Amino acid sequence: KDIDGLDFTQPKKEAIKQAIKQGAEIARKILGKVSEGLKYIDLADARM
Amino acid sequence: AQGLQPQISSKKKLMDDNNLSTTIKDLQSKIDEKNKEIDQFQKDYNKYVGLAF
Repeated sequence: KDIDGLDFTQPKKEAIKQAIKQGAEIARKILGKVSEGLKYIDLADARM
Repeated sequence: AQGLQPQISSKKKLMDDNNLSTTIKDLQSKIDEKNKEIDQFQKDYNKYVGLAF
Protein backbone atom coordinates (compact mmCIF):
# COMPACT_ATOMS: atom_id res chain seq x y z
CA LYS A 1 0.00 0.00 0.00
CA ASP A 2 3.05 2.31 0.08
CA ILE A 3 2.94 2.90 -3.66
CA ASP A 4 -0.78 3.31 -2.97
CA GLY A 5 0.32 5.61 -0.15
CA LEU A 6 1.78 7.76 -2.92
CA ASP A 7 -0.81 6.84 -5.58
CA PHE A 8 -3.79 8.31 -3.73
CA THR A 9 -1.65 11.22 -2.44
CA GLN A 10 -0.23 12.58 -5.70
CA PRO A 11 -1.65 16.17 -5.43
CA LYS A 12 -0.69 16.29 -1.73
CA LYS A 13 3.01 16.79 -2.51
CA GLU A 14 2.41 20.46 -1.74
CA ALA A 15 0.63 19.34 1.44
CA ILE A 16 2.62 18.71 4.60
CA LYS A 17 -0.31 16.50 5.73
CA GLN A 18 0.62 13.81 3.18
CA ALA A 19 3.28 12.74 5.68
CA ILE A 20 0.58 12.68 8.35
CA LYS A 21 -1.33 10.28 6.09
CA GLN A 22 1.96 8.41 5.94
CA GLY A 23 2.31 8.90 9.70
CA ALA A 24 -1.23 7.68 10.38
CA GLU A 25 -1.05 3.94 9.75
CA ILE A 26 2.45 3.55 11.17
CA ALA A 27 1.16 5.16 14.37
CA ARG A 28 -1.64 2.59 14.33
CA LYS A 29 0.37 -0.54 13.71
CA ILE A 30 3.05 0.35 16.25
CA LEU A 31 0.31 0.18 18.90
CA GLY A 32 -1.35 -3.01 17.65
CA LYS A 33 1.89 -4.92 18.01
CA VAL A 34 2.33 -3.53 21.54
CA SER A 35 -1.04 -4.85 22.73
CA GLU A 36 -0.47 -8.22 21.08
CA GLY A 37 2.74 -8.43 23.06
CA LEU A 38 1.00 -6.93 26.05
CA LYS A 39 -1.38 -9.88 25.91
CA TYR A 40 1.79 -11.99 25.80
CA ILE A 41 2.95 -10.29 29.01
CA ASP A 42 -0.13 -11.30 31.00
CA LEU A 43 -0.14 -14.65 29.23
CA ALA A 44 3.43 -15.41 30.31
CA ASP A 45 3.05 -14.11 33.87
CA ALA A 46 0.21 -16.55 34.38
CA ARG A 47 2.46 -19.35 33.10
CA MET A 48 5.38 -17.98 35.11
CA ALA B 1 31.44 -58.35 69.63
CA GLN B 2 29.08 -57.70 66.76
CA GLY B 3 29.44 -60.54 64.29
CA LEU B 4 31.49 -60.00 61.18
CA GLN B 5 29.14 -62.20 59.13
CA PRO B 6 26.00 -60.13 59.94
CA GLN B 7 27.99 -56.88 59.65
CA ILE B 8 28.62 -57.84 56.05
CA SER B 9 24.99 -58.90 55.68
CA SER B 10 23.90 -55.61 57.23
CA LYS B 11 25.72 -53.58 54.59
CA LYS B 12 24.77 -55.97 51.79
CA LYS B 13 21.13 -55.52 52.73
CA LEU B 14 21.67 -51.76 52.64
CA MET B 15 23.14 -51.92 49.15
CA ASP B 16 20.01 -53.61 47.83
CA ASP B 17 17.60 -51.17 49.51
CA ASN B 18 18.59 -47.98 47.75
CA ASN B 19 16.74 -45.17 45.99
CA LEU B 20 19.50 -44.82 43.40
CA SER B 21 17.40 -46.44 40.69
CA THR B 22 14.60 -44.04 41.71
CA THR B 23 16.22 -40.67 42.48
CA ILE B 24 18.08 -40.69 39.15
CA LYS B 25 14.70 -41.15 37.50
CA ASP B 26 13.37 -38.45 39.84
CA LEU B 27 16.18 -36.02 39.01
CA GLN B 28 15.86 -36.70 35.29
CA SER B 29 12.20 -35.84 35.70
CA LYS B 30 13.13 -32.43 37.11
CA ILE B 31 15.83 -31.77 34.52
CA ASP B 32 13.40 -32.59 31.72
CA GLU B 33 10.93 -30.40 33.59
CA LYS B 34 13.38 -27.51 33.81
CA ASN B 35 14.53 -27.99 30.23
CA LYS B 36 10.94 -27.34 29.15
CA GLU B 37 11.11 -23.98 30.93
CA ILE B 38 14.47 -23.09 29.37
CA ASP B 39 13.17 -24.12 25.94
CA GLN B 40 10.24 -21.81 26.67
CA PHE B 41 12.27 -18.84 27.91
CA GLN B 42 14.31 -18.86 24.70
CA LYS B 43 10.99 -18.29 22.95
CA ASP B 44 10.34 -15.42 25.36
CA TYR B 45 13.69 -13.70 24.86
CA ASN B 46 13.34 -14.13 21.11
CA LYS B 47 9.93 -12.46 21.39
CA TYR B 48 10.46 -9.55 23.80
CA VAL B 49 13.61 -8.45 21.96
CA GLY B 50 11.48 -8.64 18.84
CA LEU B 51 8.97 -6.44 20.63
CA ALA B 52 11.64 -4.15 22.11
CA PHE B 53 12.87 -3.10 18.66
